Amino acid sequence: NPGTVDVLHWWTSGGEAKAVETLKQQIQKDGFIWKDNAAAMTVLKTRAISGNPPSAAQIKGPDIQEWGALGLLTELDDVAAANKWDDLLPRQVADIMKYDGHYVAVPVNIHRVNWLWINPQVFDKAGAKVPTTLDELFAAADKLKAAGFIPLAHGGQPWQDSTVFEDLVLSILGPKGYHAAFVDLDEKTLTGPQMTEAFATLKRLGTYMDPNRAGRDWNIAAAEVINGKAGMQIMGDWAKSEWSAAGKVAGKDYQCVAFPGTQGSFAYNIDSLAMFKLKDANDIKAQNDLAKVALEPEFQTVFNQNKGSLPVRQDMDMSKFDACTQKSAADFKEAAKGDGLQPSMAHNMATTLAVQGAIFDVVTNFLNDPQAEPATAVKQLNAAIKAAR
Repeated sequence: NPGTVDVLHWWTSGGEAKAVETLKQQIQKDGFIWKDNAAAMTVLKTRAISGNPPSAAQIKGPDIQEWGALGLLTELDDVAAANKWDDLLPRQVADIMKYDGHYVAVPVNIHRVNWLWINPQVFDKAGAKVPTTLDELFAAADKLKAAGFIPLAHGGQPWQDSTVFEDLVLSILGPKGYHAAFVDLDEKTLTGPQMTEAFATLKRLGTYMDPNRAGRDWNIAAAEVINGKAGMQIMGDWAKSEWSAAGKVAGKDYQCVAFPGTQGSFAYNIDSLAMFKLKDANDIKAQNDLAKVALEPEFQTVFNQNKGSLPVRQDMDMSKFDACTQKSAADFKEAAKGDGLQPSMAHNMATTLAVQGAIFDVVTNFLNDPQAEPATAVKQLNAAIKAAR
């Protein structure tokens, strides 16, 4: 009986279908059966713990280490050697894929989180300049306001709040303090005056957001920019897909600039499929075939074209990709070369879930409260983090 590929993942859009289909096609030509699925992580766990895991699952960042440590993941040495993954993947990406020095997951895309989306026609009408610094970001918001535009499109969800916060941390503290703060959980960075400046800046910036925004999805904030009611939105590169879907084109209709002050840094969000230890010979053959094909050109191309992220392979033709994706790629290369390449904490690359929730709680509770003291906020940040660990 032939080997089966059971993948648990959340890629449910039509756009994502075209990529998932090439993956399916090939597995099938290679002699294997394909199965598919779309809280669920609890049920995944009990299945694994009782010896019925799926072949693979969308599991990312530090979470991967937990599943490794429990001994639930398989080691992909053979396929990683056959297909030369250490040569293919940037070192910092490869390391996140490994538990105790062995590949246990396959990376699938690299998002950029630290972008600012601008509507050039709206800026033009307001007489605002596209910002390169936080000072200039505020001058830009003043102009949008004076001209009757929502300066900043923002949604009211804690993950969005912290995507703004972390941008501001990356801007003010730089990539190394960002790293000490959010990867290392370094007390004296978290309570330092520089983090105090990030919170006060967050509060100011809050005053250029729409005050009735509680509970609003990111794309609704994206629509505000796309429809000419706001000038900007602070959001990852997943936002490109609303611009495309509404028929808009880079440069002509919108502009992706690095978040002001963070030029040189790349805050990354890398999605990945974790490969489970299995019991069946033929299912293991299919599992290897999946891990290989997922890292091959065809899938890495299609998947990331129809998603707005970068491919994880170093050897790919970036000409085959869109304008912001080519900028993103040069920016990744620049960052990787030095200190700039940093894991997003809003997007689950920097810390454990519980620690991330602590930061969210602090950040959101602060943004919501216009009396909040930034000196008090840095103390809670640190205290709350220590208590989630």
